[PDB]
Amino acid sequence: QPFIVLGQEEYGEHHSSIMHCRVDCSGRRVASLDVDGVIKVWSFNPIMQTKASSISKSPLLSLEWATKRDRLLLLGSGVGTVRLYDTEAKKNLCEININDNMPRILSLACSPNGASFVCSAAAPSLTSQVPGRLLLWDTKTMKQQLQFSLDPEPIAINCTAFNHNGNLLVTGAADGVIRLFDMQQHECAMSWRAHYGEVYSVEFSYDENTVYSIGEDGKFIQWNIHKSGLKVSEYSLPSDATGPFVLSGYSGYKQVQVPRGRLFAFDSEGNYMLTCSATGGVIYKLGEKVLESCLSLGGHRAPVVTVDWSTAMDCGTCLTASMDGKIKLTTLLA
Ligand SMILES: *CCC(=O)N1CCCc2c(C(=O)NC3(c4ccc(Cl)cc4)COC3)cccc21
Repeated sequence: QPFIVLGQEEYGEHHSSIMHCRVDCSGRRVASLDVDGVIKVWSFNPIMQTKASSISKSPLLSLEWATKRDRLLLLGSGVGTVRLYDTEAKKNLCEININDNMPRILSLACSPNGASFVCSAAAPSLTSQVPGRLLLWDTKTMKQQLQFSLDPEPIAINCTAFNHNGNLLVTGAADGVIRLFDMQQHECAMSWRAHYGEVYSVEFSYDENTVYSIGEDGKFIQWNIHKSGLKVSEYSLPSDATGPFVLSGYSGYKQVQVPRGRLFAFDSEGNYMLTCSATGGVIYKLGEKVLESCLSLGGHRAPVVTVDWSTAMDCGTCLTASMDGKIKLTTLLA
């Protein structure tokens, strides 16, 4: 048994399907966002306690904790704006407008060294091949530095992740292409066709020899970071890992969520991966053509649509967030 389950608790303050829930860099605060544009900042250790609440007038699409200033939260809107929110003072410090009408701020990533962040800003969704941009921001001035050219065409970037030092940024796009940016030369080092359909999440492996991706074709793929488009391993996930995520009644009425928040998360050493399913988090060991499901966290009566996995004080915390607005917090020890 890789993990002992110490407890499962429920955070139930959201009354709408969850878009995002991320643990802060200190491993002690959650920021969660639902489809009604309600932001909650909450603690869970030693008890569940709401620290900040606010309903956005404008639609909110993305959420990223600052890396050196634990209390600062970046919020991306659907109206071409990035907000810097102080969770301690419970006030907006900054709102900045993105030029052109690429109003959809789909992705935010803070550099590990705290000096910069990137955001993707996309046109409104009409086809899968809507134009998008990738912007680099300086945290010290909160001013835009540059925009990365995207080849062969401007395209919506769905997901972004920095490596440990912050010299590489991996991206997944609506055209199914993964682009790896050198953040010192500010250029595309590497790009390849990763998925048939949209890329939903990307991450560096612990050892950073590979990047992991999940996409609309239902595939979980591990890529060789030294050889463009060369697969290390590849699995067909069950369909409820990638959606679309559906909550029905007997009304004829249903809610449908295509992935927006992170579809996978990893333990501190990247040996294990948390994924969505209809009834809760499913954890796999990373290493059999059929992938090795070793722990099911359960506890959900509606589809899980986004996950996180945080480790602090030698104790792991799994977030599983479902379309009923419920967030299950499962405590795992090695
Ligand atoms: C948007 C312009 C503005 O009104 N302010 C006032 C307070 C915030 C701010 C900063 C700033 O806090 N810069 C940090 C920082 C910003 C964003 C993140 Cl994600 C992390 C760190 C640099 O250490 C604080 C700078 C300039 C102007 C504004």
